[PDB]
Amino acid sequence: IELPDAISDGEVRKLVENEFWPEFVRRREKLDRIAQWARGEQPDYLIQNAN
Amino acid sequence: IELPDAISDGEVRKLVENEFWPEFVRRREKLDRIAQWARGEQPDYLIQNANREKRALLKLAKTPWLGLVVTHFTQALFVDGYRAEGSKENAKGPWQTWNANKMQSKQIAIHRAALTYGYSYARVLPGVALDGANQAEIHGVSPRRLLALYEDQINDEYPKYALELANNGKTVRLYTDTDYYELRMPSPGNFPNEQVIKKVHHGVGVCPFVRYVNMMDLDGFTMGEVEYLVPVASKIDKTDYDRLLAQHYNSWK
Amino acid sequence: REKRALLKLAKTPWLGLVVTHFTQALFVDGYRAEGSKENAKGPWQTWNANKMQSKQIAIHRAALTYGYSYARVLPGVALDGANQAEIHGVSPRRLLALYED
Amino acid sequence: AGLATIDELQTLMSTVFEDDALEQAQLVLDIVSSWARVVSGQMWPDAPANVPDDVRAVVLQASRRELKNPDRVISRQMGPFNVQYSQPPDGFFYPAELAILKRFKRSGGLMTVSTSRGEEGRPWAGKTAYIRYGDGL
Amino acid sequence: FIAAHTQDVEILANNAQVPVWILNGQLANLSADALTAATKGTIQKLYERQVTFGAAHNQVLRLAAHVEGDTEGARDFTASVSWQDTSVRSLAQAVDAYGKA
Amino acid sequence: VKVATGIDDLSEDATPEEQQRAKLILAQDDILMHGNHEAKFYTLPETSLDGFIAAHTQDVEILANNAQVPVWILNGQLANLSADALTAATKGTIQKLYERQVTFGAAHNQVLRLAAHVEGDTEGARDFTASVSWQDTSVRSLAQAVDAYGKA
Amino acid sequence: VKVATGIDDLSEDATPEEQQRAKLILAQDDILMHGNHEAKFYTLPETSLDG
Amino acid sequence: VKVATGIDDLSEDATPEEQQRAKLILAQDDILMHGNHEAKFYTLPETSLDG
Repeated sequence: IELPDAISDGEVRKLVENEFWPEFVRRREKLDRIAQWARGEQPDYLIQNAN
Repeated sequence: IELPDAISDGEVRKLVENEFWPEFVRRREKLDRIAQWARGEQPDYLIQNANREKRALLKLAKTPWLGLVVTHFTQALFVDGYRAEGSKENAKGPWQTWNANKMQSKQIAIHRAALTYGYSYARVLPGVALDGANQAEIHGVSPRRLLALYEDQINDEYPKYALELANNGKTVRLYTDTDYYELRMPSPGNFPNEQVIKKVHHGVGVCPFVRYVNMMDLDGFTMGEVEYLVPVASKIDKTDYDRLLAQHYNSWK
Repeated sequence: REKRALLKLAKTPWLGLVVTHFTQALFVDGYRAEGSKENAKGPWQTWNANKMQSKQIAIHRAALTYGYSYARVLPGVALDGANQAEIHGVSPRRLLALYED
Repeated sequence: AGLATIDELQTLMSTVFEDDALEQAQLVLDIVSSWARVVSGQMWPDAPANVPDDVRAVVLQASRRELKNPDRVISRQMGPFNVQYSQPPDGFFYPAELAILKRFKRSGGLMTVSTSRGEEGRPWAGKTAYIRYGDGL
Repeated sequence: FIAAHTQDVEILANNAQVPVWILNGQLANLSADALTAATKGTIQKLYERQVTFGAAHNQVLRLAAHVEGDTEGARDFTASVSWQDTSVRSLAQAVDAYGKA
Repeated sequence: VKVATGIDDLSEDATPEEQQRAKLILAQDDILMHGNHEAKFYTLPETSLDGFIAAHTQDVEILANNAQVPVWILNGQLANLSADALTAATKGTIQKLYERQVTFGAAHNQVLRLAAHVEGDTEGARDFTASVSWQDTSVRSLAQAVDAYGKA
Repeated sequence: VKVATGIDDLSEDATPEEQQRAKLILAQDDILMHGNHEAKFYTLPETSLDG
Repeated sequence: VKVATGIDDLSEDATPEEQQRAKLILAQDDILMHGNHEAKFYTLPETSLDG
């Protein structure tokens, strides 16, 4: 995740589509888990489905 | 771990790669264990793997008590002024330096590091303010990113040589009394010979790191609030785990 | 190895707590002559220049732990010159002092 | 693969099995060996080689009981001759013989069954939403 | 199990010199003197930490003064940082005492 | 759980669907009877549920202490505490709020300095001494606060 | 400690390794049963821990 | 003290050394069992320690 010294007007699309957006999604998944934990949906350490 | 009297510009790479970095990693492993203990992951004196139903109960019983202790002792330590002897006014220079570096908030991090790992460092390097003149910059340094070496641990104010790891982990800087050398580190422990050791003369006069000792001891034991109270926190966690097992397996008729 | 872990769990630093409790209360705030409200300039400047406000804690801890402790007073020179002795607390584990009485 | 050889049975009973009496005796020995293997829980690979002495004795006694009294009678009269036997064992082995066969069990015969509540268990829950900030080691 | 957990948390609070009600239980109604006695250990530990970290802070600030010239500030070892009050006392009692003083 | 043993089984004639649950009337006045003298009627005891309540109280206390939140906010009730005892009991929460105030105030001052720099205001942008002011977070009665401040 | 006596021993067919622990499901709704009428199920008391 | 009577004695095959302590797993979920219906499991009370 090395930060380029300067982003050109033509490199913006490639940088966003390759380096920035996947990292944003990676952080967004965990942040969404944290957000849903704060709304009363605490993690289930013990699941007993099919009852 | 004998300290050389002086480090030459050509011996920096060999010294860092052979003597300093392995010791830094050796200390870093233990400091990482201490850090993860303070975040609620207390050591497991009794492991019962290959169940996955009691393991979840054990993870349920783990509570960050040591982190609570560190936070409680951190919230009460705040510096409000720097006054001379017999004066009601703050010293203009030192207090302006304290405020310009936003030390009101960074003192919290310094105190947390000192209370957790038993010691912490602050780096005072020369710099220039917005108006010019001369304004030093103070940056708190975690013990997990600095290896400070003292010729006398108990009775020294500044180290002889300090190996500093960048907050991004990409560069390693070795500090001396008057100069510091910056090395490019792509991989942990990998110092390519192709890179040129950049030399910067800070001119502070000594090693610019000041150590914040949690406990003063004549035997050199830098003791932290976390590793000192690990057995008690683990005992509480084990009692909670026993209660969890009892109410999970023997709670109903 | 299963009761040994329990035994290591049951060990608590009570004696360290006692020593810490007695150390935190012992602090020196001044050195005054007989019948004087002012600190003696020389001895108190020597006390402050050696950072004894913090090293007295270590000296007291060593004395309360091992039953005794030492402080070494050797000649030295200050930043301005003249004569300024340096006081360094010495642990009993690093000093063997011999007395005729 | 009987636990005791037919020669030992012949020596114990002081008889010689011939024609159909040999196949019946061999079948009885194999049957008693299967009972002993199931009760003791030890499946002896080499049945006559490494079998213990007391296991052989138990097998021989049970085989003799089954061969001499297959129908498990209590008394038997024919003219002036009368014989009254003791109570036959529940299966093939008396309680003492069952105790001897069970000596290979561990912890004095105590066995524990582990129970569960059907909950799978996710110890990694709570650590999933974790982002690494720092150098990275 | 509940009683054992309460005892263990009390042990942890006592060994960490943290007030018990911070970790478990509740603070019973205590007068000013009883409250001062109950929090004396935590306040003394905070004062020792203040002494050590204040020595470190003064070292940092003297080094910073030395970096930016300021020859007087660099060699001024008498100056020291000032920490905010850590005493747990009600506003009314503190104001009454200081006004009477 | 009411339990019956030794009753006449094979009843209800191969128990069907379509209701067929006569729902034997067992009210306060009814006397349950069985002809067979070998039949036994008894009940199975039930769980106390008090240990669960105590455990829940302990767990919520643990959560309140670890979050530095006052206990009465999460569970239980606040006992009658004097001014000093109340100040000591809420010291942790107030100190945590103060630390949050320090950090968020540094961030707010950064935001306001950037805003001043955006709109010109060269003096405001470089004024790192100015800081935001937070409203009081102390839990003290009006009478005590006014008396203390008037005496001061 | 839940204790069972008089149960059908010799079961599990020479109890093996490789899991084989079916982990009999005993939840709040399950009723534990045994065919043999001579079997006895009881529990052993536990230490008080108050002393 | 957990007490067992009427169990199958003569077991452990002339109880050896070199570990040989299988350490029967008796956790909160385990149900202790014995095939013999004459076996009895009970506990011996402990001293109060309050006096």
